[PDB]
Amino acid sequence: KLADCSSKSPEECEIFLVEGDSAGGSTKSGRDSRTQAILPLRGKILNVEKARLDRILNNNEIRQMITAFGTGIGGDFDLAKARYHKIVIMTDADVDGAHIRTLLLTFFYRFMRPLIEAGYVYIAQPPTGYKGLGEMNADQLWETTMNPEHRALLQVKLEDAIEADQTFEMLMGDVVENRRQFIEDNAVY
Amino acid sequence: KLADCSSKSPEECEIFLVEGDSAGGSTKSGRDSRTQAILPLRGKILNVEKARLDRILNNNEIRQMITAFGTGIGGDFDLAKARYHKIVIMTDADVDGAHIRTLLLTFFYRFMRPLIEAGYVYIAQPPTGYKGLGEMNADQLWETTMNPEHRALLQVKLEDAIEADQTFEMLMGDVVENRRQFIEDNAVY
Amino acid sequence: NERNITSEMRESFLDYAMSVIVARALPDVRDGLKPVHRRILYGLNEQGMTPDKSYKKSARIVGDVMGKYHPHGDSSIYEAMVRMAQDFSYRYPLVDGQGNFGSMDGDGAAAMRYTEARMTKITLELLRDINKDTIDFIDNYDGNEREPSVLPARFPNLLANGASGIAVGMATNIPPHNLTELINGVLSLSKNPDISIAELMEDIEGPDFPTAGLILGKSGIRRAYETGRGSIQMRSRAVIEERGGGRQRIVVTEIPFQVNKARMIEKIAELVRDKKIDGITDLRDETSLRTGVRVVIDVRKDANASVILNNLYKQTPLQTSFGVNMIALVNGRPKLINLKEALVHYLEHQKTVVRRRTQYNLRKAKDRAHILEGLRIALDHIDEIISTIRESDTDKVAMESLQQRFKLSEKQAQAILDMRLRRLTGLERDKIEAEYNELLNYISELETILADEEVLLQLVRDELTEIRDRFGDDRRTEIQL
Amino acid sequence: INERNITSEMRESFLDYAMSVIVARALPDVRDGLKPVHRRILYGLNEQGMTPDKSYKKSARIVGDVMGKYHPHGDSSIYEAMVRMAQDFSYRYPLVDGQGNFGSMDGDGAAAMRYTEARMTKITLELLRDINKDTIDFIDNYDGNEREPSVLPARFPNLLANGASGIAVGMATNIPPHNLTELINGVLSLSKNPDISIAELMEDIEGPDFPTAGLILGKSGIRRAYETGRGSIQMRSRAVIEERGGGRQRIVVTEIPFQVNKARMIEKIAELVRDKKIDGITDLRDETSLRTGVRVVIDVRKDANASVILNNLYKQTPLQTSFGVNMIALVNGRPKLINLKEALVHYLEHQKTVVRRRTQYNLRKAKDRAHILEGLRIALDHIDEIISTIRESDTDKVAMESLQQRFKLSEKQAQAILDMRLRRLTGLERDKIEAEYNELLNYISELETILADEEVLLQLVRDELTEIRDRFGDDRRTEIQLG
DNA sequence: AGCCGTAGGTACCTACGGCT
DNA sequence: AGCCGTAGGTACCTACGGCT
Ligand SMILES: NC[C@H](Oc1noc2ccc(-c3ccccc3Cl)cc12)c1ccccc1
Ligand SMILES: [Cl-]
Ligand SMILES: [Mn+2]
Ligand SMILES: [Mn+2]
Repeated sequence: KLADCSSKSPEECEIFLVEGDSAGGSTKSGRDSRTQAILPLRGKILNVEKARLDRILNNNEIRQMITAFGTGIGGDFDLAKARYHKIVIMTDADVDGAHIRTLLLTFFYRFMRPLIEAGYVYIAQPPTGYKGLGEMNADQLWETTMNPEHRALLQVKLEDAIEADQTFEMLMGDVVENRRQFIEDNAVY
Repeated sequence: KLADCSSKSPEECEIFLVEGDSAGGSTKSGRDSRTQAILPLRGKILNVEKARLDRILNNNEIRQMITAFGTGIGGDFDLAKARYHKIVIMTDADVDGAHIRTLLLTFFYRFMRPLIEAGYVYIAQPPTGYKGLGEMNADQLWETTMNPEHRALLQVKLEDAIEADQTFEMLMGDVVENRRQFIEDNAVY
Repeated sequence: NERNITSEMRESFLDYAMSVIVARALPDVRDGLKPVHRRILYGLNEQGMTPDKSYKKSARIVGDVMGKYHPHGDSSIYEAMVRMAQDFSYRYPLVDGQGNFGSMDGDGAAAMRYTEARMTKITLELLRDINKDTIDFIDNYDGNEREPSVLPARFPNLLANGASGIAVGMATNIPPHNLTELINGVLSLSKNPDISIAELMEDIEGPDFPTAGLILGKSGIRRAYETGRGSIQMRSRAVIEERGGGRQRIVVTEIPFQVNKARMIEKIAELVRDKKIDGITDLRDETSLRTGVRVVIDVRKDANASVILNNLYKQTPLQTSFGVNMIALVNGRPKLINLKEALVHYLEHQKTVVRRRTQYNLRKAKDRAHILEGLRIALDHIDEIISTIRESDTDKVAMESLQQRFKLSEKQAQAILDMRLRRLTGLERDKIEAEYNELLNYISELETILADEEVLLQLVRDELTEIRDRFGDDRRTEIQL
Repeated sequence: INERNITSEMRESFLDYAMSVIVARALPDVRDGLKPVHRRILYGLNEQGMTPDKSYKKSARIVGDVMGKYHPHGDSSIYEAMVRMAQDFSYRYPLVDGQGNFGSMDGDGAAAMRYTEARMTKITLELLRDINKDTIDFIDNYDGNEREPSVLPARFPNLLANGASGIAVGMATNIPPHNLTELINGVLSLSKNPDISIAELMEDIEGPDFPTAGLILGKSGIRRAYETGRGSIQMRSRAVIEERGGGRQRIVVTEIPFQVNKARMIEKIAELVRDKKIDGITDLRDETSLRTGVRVVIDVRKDANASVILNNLYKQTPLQTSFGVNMIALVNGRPKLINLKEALVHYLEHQKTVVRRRTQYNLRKAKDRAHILEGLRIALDHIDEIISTIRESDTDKVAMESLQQRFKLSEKQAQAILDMRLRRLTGLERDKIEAEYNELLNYISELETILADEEVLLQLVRDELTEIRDRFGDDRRTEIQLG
């Protein structure tokens, strides 16, 4: 359920992970099919900080990303096998798109950390407001979010890796109390 | 998908084939679960007058009815193994419910003819004012259609079997021209 | 640009978590509702889907809600609406359904295309006076509509229907209660701000499940009402009875709240099959619309049926606990609240609602009196009025002349210019005068209410008592000592 | 009465279903080109004021409204029908204006109905124009709670313009779309000559005009279909052969046949290559983009003959495909194979009826209004006496009677006077009444001229059609090659 | 063949917390 | 374990006729 690009040159290729089958369709029309691949996700994906390894590797969503990236995972990870030099996370600009984005970053961080370190991981920036990806036209998704000439990407930088581990464990881990304390402290209701 | 009854006495047991998953749920609440079994059908079912035996026997709906009836099919039919002595056809009172009813009777005629001859096959009569089965209350379905005290079932009688063959072949068979000629002739009606 | 991964995780997670807490999973202490429920009922109101009017197609109701107020999947909306129609889920059902709305067997509802819905009578009480400036409106998600921030909630719906919601970093689990008991509790609190939990429990004995059953003991109830947390032991109503030939059976006629009946039977069947329970010869669901819930367990002759039953309580949902965790939005912030807190916030809400209703009614009456004083002037001097209008070339000139010549306001002048000729008949003249006279008395009554805090509070009591008398019913769950 | 003969049941049940699918599901009406579901969608958009000037509405609201008031079938039936009306590769003249992913040529579906938004296109206003002036007969909806149009006014020939396809029971329909300028020219020609032949009409209407452009091979299939209503028409992709350097070549396809799924056509070529059933292809790429349009590239092996490869592709792949014309539509509440001239004749008959009824309604409405103004003028001329009569009366009923006896007013005139607001007594209003009355008498006469002369009415139809042609008619896209 | 287009369709992924 | 209730969800049987 990947729509791959024409070029075989990982250096100029980008893969967009788009929330929702509906936004998926739009992004395939809009894209440059030469250099831009599309991988749509149903919705919420596995939280790997909370699942067992057996379950992680059996998960359809996860398997599809691993295959698409082509780098392998964990020990067997090889940066030089990467099929795209840009992995772009593209979610709705809303609170659920936010969540999906944390789920995805958790996955990259715990299973493909070097991809972040290498600067291959990006976040797209669709127009902000009430409208999600599924409601946008193909040409407008291109103009605002996918076109190299006008789009604004954020590159995902890893800085302090001790700080990142503690952060991933606090927000996504199984200890509810540390999560609840973070929310209360930073809440701005 | 079968919701069977309690009694194992096929002589006092009835199975209702109900159009639609939605109507199916309703009839399970409403029924008498001692003597009344319910088997829901998704929608339009296979036209066996047009399909070959491989496809017929691979069809989930058909398999479920065959298993439920317990009589086996065609040559191997045994009336004595009937699990219900009333098979009741229960569709919406609309043109699609009509069609489903024709599809069902075609199936019984071609594969379970003796079940008709034995007078086990009936047609329920839900309230004819524009509403489908999916919009009725459970008590309503009970009162009008399933309760032996008030319900009017029609027993389906086979009379002239030559005339029945020609009818099944003309309306449900592969030759369109004979079907079209029937519609033209009777359209005034 | 560049984004630090710690910062993004922190910001993105907190965006999500905050949203789920204040705008998805937790009910508001004032009306007992989560966003989705509020939007459904408001929608039913805005479509005039009242009990007197006939039902509307669910898909219309849901499509309307999703478009105007709730930008989420329609299954979210439809399923929430379904639960509000089920008398085994809602102690006081908020939606009146037409069609298969599901059963205790966990049969889903019929598809949205088939089903129809309106308000129940009690739901009118949640909505009553929503259009008299009782509650604050806010902008919808897209800026194209207005939606209520809270409902007037003329009965205590949080505790009456209860709530359950999984959020982030917290969940909520509030059992339903009996409405007569609740309203007596609110009345007692209104007469005594310093009432204790123990005193309140003279009115409110404990939860009252839609599905009846038994609660064992007062001590989990006590802890939950005092602290907002507590475990409550629920049992089915079961009896042992003879079936003749000297054999016995257990008959269950009530099962614990939120237990799937079909599933509980399968669990029993599996215990029997896997030989983990001794003495059962037969298991049948004889439940019907006509006779109600009836599950029969035949016991082997000479086996001790009481021992079998005690086993079933140990090994099956036939006995089940309800873990109380009363977390609601208070002021937009999440909070673990005890019983007295829940009731205090509800009574505060009622005072605010009734006060604002009284003030709105007062302003609206005075505006209307002011218009009628102009019509009366016009009728008293009708010839002059007509002369002034005929002498004027334009509406603007007529307006100005009516204002200068009869000392009328702009609003009064407009109203006179708007009056139709048929208003000059005798019966119409008398109507204007009679409406004015009634309105002056009405205004006076309203002013009395806003002048005395005690009178206003009494008005709240009186209205609650009216609701208690119309909608209050018998306890169903038995609390055994 | 509790026994049913199986033959009778089958015959009755089947014929109920068959007749319903023919008249009430699968076949378009020859008058407006629509099937029940499409008619309900458009009428719904009208009845919800979802016009082009107004902003888009959520699809789910549009669909829920339709399924509830007019169309008692699943929502997916409704939404899918509405989606196709918005797609410029399905509709030669799109009826719906979509906001969101409304699908592609690859058979990518639309976004779910919760994601999408819709209103009328401008041309759709032409289908609905005059619906509220007693032009068409209304009927009871399915449940008796509503009224729905039995046919739309259809101020342009929408059956032939957007075409139709339907599988019914006992037959099907397959009508290709056409160019609007051509159609209207043909209706004009027919209106001037009832005895025009198919050959002459084809001087205007050269052949189908697909939204997706492409080529049609030869006039012979077209001719047979327009003469008899049945015919096979060979549609071919627009392909060229071009150099790609190092003296190698490629085939470039930029237009494909109507209703061919692009993605699936590519798959078929890929399969032919893989299974070695075609010689000389080295590469196959879809270079289609929103920027450059459809572009499929087929690389040819050096020194292979590219024209031979292309001829093979037309023979062995949907790159060439036929459209089997079978023009069955609605003629008086029945499915009827019709030729080109018949389709146009029923359309022009509908237009004449629409414009006649519109003129008659306007005339009734003008006379009723004149009648009210005649009373208002009387009232203003005697205003003191009018007011005094009203003041002396106890009740509405009494006032009505007094006004009617004293000033020779009708019931309606008296009502109108009692309804008059005081601001209508200012000084310019007497003259306003007189202004409106004078134009209305003039208007009445113009309308009566139209109802008096078949020829004047018919010219009015021509004039309106020509205006539509000038506003909406566009260039031919499909090239008919004399091949 | 299998696809065209309106009809009678439907299963089952995940997050989240607290109970068993 | 796996349920509970709001969220981001999903893929696919059937009739019907024509292709010639
Ligand atoms: N025109 C000749 C013939 O007409 C019919 N064929 O099948 C039909 C089925 C029904 C009716 C009808 C009659 C009365 C009321 C409602 C109905 Cl729908 C007419 C015809 C035909 C041949 C070929 C193609 C199309 C049509
Ligand atoms: Cl005992
Ligand atoms: Mn979203
Ligand atoms: Mn139906």
